[PDB]
Amino acid sequence: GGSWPQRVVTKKGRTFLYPNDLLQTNPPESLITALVEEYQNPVSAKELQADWPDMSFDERRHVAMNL
Amino acid sequence: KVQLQESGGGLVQVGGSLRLSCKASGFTFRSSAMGWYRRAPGKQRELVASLTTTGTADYGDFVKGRFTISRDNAENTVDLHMNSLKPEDTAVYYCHEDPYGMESLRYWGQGTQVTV
Repeated sequence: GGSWPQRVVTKKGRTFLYPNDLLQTNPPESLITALVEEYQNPVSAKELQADWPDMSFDERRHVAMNL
Repeated sequence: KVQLQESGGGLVQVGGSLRLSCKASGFTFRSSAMGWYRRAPGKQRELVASLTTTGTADYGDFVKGRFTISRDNAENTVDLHMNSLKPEDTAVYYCHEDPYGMESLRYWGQGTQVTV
C-alpha cells in the first residue's frame, strides 16, 4: 500500500500531514500546542511562529521531528 | 541546513591555553543557547560551558574560573578560551546549538579532540 502525503506521528506523539503541514507560513498546530502546554514555554511558541516563514525545510523538519 | 563546524582543538601541555571555535551554519534562530560538552574516555558526557543569546553563561564544576565563553552572533559563532589546562581536561569536546535553548532541538558537532 502506502500513500503521499503521509500522516506522520513522531516519537513524542506529534501529528501532522507530511509534507504539506510543513510547507506553510505557520508551523503545524500540534507543535505550537506542544510548546505551550507540554513544555509550558509560550516564549518558544511565539519565537517559532516568528522564525517559521524564514526557516528552511530542513530546519522545519528538524523541529517537527524532535519537538 | 544546520552544520556545526568545530576547530581549534589539539594538544597543549599542562598549564597551556587553547581556543575552541564553533561556527553554526544555516538558520540563525532568534534565540538559542550555544556551548560545549566533553566526553573523557570511558566516562559520562559532561557539560563544559554554555551561553545563551541573552548572554548568560553556565559552567561545569571543574571549570573553576579557568574558561571564558564568548559569542559573536553576527557570524553566529562561539569561542571557548581555555587556560591553565591539566591532564584531567583531556577529552573529546563537542559543540552544540539549542534552538530556543531547548535540548530536544539540539544539533551536535562531530567533536574535536583536546589533549594535555
